[PDB]
Amino acid sequence: LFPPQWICCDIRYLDVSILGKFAVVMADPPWDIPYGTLTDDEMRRLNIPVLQDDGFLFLWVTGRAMELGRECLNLWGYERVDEIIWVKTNQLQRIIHWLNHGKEHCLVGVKGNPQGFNQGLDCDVIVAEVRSTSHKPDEIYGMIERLSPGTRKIELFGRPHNVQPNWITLGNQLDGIHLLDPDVVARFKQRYPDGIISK
Amino acid sequence: NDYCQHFVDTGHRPQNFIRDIRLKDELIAKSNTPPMYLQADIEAFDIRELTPKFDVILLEPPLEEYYRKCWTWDDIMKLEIDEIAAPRSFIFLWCGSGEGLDLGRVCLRKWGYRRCEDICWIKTNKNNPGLDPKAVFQRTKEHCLMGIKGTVDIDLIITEEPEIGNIEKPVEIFHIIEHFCLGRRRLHLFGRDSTIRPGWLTVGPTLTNSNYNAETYASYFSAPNSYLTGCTEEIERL
Ligand SMILES: Nc1ncnc2c1ncn2[C@@H]1O[C@H](CSCC[C@H](N)C(=O)O)[C@@H](O)[C@H]1O
Ligand SMILES: [Mg+2]
Repeated sequence: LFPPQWICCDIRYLDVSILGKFAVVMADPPWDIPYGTLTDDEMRRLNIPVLQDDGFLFLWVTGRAMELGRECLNLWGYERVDEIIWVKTNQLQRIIHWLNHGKEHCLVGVKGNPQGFNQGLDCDVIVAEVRSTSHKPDEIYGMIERLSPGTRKIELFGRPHNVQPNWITLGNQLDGIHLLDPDVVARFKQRYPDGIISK
Repeated sequence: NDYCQHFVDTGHRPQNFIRDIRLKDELIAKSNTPPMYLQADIEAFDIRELTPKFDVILLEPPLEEYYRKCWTWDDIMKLEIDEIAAPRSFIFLWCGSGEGLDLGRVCLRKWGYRRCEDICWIKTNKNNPGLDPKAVFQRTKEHCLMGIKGTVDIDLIITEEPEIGNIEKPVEIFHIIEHFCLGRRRLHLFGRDSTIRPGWLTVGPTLTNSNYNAETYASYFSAPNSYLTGCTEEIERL
C-alpha cells in the first residue's frame, strides 16, 4: 500500500514471512567490521530467502563486508550482477588504510528471473552529498523506482528518514508500527496478536 | 540536484559533475630501475622464468568485455601468480565491471592475498552525452583490486571514457601504486609497448621488443639495495 509503512523490530527475530513478496530488497546492515552490530553468523542466518521470488537485492557494503556481503548474497540465493558506487561529495560537488576512501559500494543481486524491470535506465555511479553518519543517498530510491515502478519494496535496517512510498521499512530505531496493507495487517495480527516481537 | 535523474533526462553521467609530493615523485624517479620488458605469450610461458620474486604485480588480462587473444577468468585463475610473488608483496588486478568483480576476488585469495582496497576507475562522458544481459544499470566504471600478502591518494580515478577499441587503463594507476613505496621489483603482466615505464618490468604477448635478462634484472636489487622502498635516496657507491 502506497504510503510509507514500517515496523520497529529486531530483524534477527521478526518473522518476515508475514510481509509477503517484494520486487526489490535493500539493506544497510550494521556489519561487524554509533549503533549495535550483527555478527557474521547473524547476518548469514537472516531469512532473506522468503522475501522474494523474482527480483533484485541492493546490499550496502564496506571494508571486509565487500567479501562477507558477497558471501551472504550468494547464501541467500542471489547472483551479484551489478555494483553501484556512491561518490561522496560536499555541497560543492567535491569528493570528501592504504588509500583515502571517496565512495561506498552497494552490491546488486538478482534472484530468479525478473520480468518487466526497466534495466539500463540509470547508470551505476551516484554522485551525492554526504549527510549524517551512515545516511545513504536518497537518489537510490529514485533509481529503484524507475527500475521497478509501483511495485512493493522492503528496506532492512532503515531509520525514520528512510521510510518511502511503496516501501516497508524494518529497523530497531523506527518508532512503533505503521502498517496499511490489509494483507500485511491481517497476517501481522495473526502472528503477533499481542503486538510483541520476541525470540 | 539529483544527478541520477539528470542522467536519465540528458545522458550526462553523474560523474561529469564532480568538481576538481613533487620531491617524492622525484625520489621515485631517482630510485626507478631502467624499464625492462619481455615479449611472452603468457598462456605458453613458464612465469617462473620471471625472477626475482616481485614486490608489486600489476595484472591487466585482456578481458573480452573490454572489446565492444582475450583471456577468460578460467584462464586467469589458473595463472600461478603465487609462484613469483614475494612473501610480502602486493597485487593490483584490473577486474572490469562484470563477473570479474567476484572472480578477481577468488583469484586474489587463490594466490594468497587479501584485498585491502577497491580502486574504481570512473569514466565521464562529457564529450559524448547519451550491455551485458544480466546488467541492471549502465556500467560506467571499472575496478582495480589491491591485494596484500604477508605482513595521499584516494580510491578513485576519474577520466573521460576512451574512444571505442582503446583498451588502455589510466596511467594514474601507476601513480597510486608508486606512491605507496612498496619496493622496486615491479611487474606488469599483459602490459604493452605503450605501457612500458621506468621502474617496471613489463611482460606481455604484444610487445614488439624485449630487453629482459634475469641476471641483469636481479643485479638492480642486489645488496645494498635489496630492501629499498623506491621512495628513498639512492645508496652511495665508491
Ligand atoms: N538487530 C537489529 N534489528 C534491526 N535494526 C538494527 C539491529 N541492529 C542494528 N540495527 C539498526 O540498523 C541501522 C544501521 S544504520 C542504517 C542507515 C540507513 N540505511 C540510513 O540511510 O540512514 C541502525 O539504525 C541500527 O540501530
Ligand atoms: Mg527485462
